[PDB]
Amino acid sequence: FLSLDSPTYVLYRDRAEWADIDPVPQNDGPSPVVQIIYSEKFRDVYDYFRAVLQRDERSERAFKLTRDAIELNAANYTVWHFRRVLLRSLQKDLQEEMNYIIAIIEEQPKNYQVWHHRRVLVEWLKDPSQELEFIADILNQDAKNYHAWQHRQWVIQEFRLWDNELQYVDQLLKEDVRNNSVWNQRHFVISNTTGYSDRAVLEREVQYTLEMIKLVPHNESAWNYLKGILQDRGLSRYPNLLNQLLDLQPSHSSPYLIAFLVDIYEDMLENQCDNKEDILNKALELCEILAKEKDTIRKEYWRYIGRSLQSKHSR
Amino acid sequence: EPLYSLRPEHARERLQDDSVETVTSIEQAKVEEKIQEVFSSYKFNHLVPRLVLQREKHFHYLKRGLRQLTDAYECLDASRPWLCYWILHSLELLDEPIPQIVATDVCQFLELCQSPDGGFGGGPGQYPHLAPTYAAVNALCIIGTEEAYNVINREKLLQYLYSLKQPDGSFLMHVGGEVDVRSAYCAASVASLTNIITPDLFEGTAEWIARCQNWEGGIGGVPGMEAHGGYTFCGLAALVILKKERSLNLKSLLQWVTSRQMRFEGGFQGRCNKLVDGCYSFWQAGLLPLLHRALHAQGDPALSMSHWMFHQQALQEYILMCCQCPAGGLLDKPGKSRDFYHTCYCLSGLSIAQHFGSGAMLHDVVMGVPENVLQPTHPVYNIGPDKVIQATTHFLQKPVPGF
Ligand SMILES: COc1ccc(S(=O)(=O)N2Cc3cc(C#N)ccc3N(Cc3cncn3C)C[C@H]2Cc2ccccc2)cc1
Ligand SMILES: CC(C)=CCC/C(C)=C/CC/C(C)=C/COP(=O)(O)OP(=O)(O)O
Ligand SMILES: [Zn+2]
Repeated sequence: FLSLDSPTYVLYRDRAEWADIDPVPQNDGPSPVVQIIYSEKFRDVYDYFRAVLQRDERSERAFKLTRDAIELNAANYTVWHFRRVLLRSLQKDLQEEMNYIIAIIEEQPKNYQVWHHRRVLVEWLKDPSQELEFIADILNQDAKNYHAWQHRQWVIQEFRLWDNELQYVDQLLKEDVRNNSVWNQRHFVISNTTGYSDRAVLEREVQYTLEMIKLVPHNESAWNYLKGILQDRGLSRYPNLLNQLLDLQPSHSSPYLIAFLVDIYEDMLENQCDNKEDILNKALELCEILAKEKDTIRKEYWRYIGRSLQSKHSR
Repeated sequence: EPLYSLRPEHARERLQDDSVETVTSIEQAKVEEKIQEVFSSYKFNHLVPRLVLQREKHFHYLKRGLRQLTDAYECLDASRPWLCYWILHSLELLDEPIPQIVATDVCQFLELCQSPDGGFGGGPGQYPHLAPTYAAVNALCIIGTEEAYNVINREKLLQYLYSLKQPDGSFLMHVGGEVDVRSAYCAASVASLTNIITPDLFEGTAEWIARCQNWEGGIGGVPGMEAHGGYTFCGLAALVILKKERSLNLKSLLQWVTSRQMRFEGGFQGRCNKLVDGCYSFWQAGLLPLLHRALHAQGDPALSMSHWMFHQQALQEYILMCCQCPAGGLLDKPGKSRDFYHTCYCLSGLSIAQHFGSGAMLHDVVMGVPENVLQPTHPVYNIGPDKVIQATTHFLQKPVPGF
């Protein structure tokens, strides 16, 4: 009811409602360290929060006080804990609480507690119906919010809400094809619905990545995706792949291409392929083009890649 | 000659946006544009670059913070033992000793943060949580005086830790919280330093951690999540501690981290296609001293005996040029505000980048003036390798207390 931002806001110590209760100052000790110089407002709420906590006062006033205490430090998991104790004791309408948390996440979407609190409510209500639209709204303002992806994954799994998600992916990939959270989600769906070790989809997938990597050749996300959906079968079980990259070395070159070309030769070599001693060259080479010219930030990586090979593919 | 970032070849490592502008590309260009301004300022001002770690300024910053923080830090009011940790580690890194005085006041403070039922909360009378438990234990070890060790209730701590262990290997962050890779690491870190590990305590835990390794190479916060910087550290460091380094695809991981260093800026990003940030100087780059001990303990004879598998020099250049506040303290990236978090992790990452160790072989790479060298840091606990010795040695003088 009385907002922390209100010009009318009044300190709890000045409130009639609160006279019977004595604030509990923080027990910081005789000679404090990392003592925070709280605003009088912060100090006041938390002095009273401590009072309602130590007394374990299950009241409508303790409930409202959690709201302010949260607004002032939403990372305070002791307050959130007490708030949920209060939602349950006071038998608070959980949709109204769900409305509240919508609003708070909207204001502090990077806070972990706030998402945690929303999961709990969703689980209490056993109702996912507002989530995807809600999460979509947070993603519309920061499309790589980790917690928002983590809550989406959780929702989708726990209540099996897969059916329109790859559609969400595509939407978002087309907004920003560089968003690694959306590539990651693409992979989350597919591997949780149809699959990759399928033969027919591994192939609309492998397909589509190459078509993005043509549009944006220096998009690391696609390359990691393409690499992602093949590396565990073996990149060398797809021989057309090699030739098809070796098309774009003149026109669409990148360190990612060369970097990828190298992963193939390792796989190729690891299986006895044709030209073991020969292939070992095209790669060892490529490691030095990378370490010395096109990808020097990784010289220590590449010098080691050119050489773990020697270690194992020598003689 | 002599700074990597200032070389004319370096103009090339700028972002090619393919002609295809997205949010991701626009925001990286903004950052690169700022970073280029920093790199270029020496040329434009016509001075010789000289990279200097503003030790004394950082030291006054941390000295004062260790006692008093502005209401800027109201948002960290449930993270007070983290503040103790960050500040006391940065000071140990800067080789600034802790007065027996302050040691004892950290001690009594953390006692106050200690829960009756075990663990530490984020400040006095706050319920316990694993994150501030970790911080507390580390800060106690940094101090390393018997008084500091005696604060920790190992029986209770072992009880608390069981209260958080789940069926499938994972650990809750706190009672009626949820699981996350961070919590297995906090559990594994504190369990070992204090010796309260039991055979069944981490039973399940490595395989839960390997479930978090995704198709990208890195580890995400829970199964199915995108790979992310500090969560990857937590998983590997958790495994290293348990000795299950086994369970990951270390090559896929090695390869994910290494791709995280930004070719232009020199620092690390936490996630693919996101921005550089100095704190990943520790979380991302601190993976290599772990991947070293691991790829070594699995016989990899192609491993370097002089250098870690990241560009040590460019990382130092990023940190030293782009992440220092003149008034002391360090930052995420230029234009951001100092904080004790970024001070701790930029410095811890600076140390890593400076010190290669490997069984026998110790080799340093110190950009700038020789005075820039920090004290070494243990890449598992991120405290001094000495404070670790002196801690575990002690807590083996005690038997694993069960419940
Ligand atoms: C910048 O306003 C904020 C933002 C968030 C937080 S936080 O969520 O409570 N916390 C600790 C943290 C502490 C400080 C300090 N002093 C600064 C940042 C920061 N972040 C956020 C951050 C750091 N690098 C970039 N980003 C965006 C990490 C976070 C989580 C964390 C806790 C413990 C160990 C590792 C990580 C606090 C203040
Ligand atoms: C022991 C313990 C509890 C360790 C925690 C380690 C951890 C989670 C580190 C990363 C912190 C960080 C910079 C988060 C930012 O997420 P973001 O999505 O805003 O940042 P991004 O853009 O870099 O990915
Ligand atoms: Zn940071």
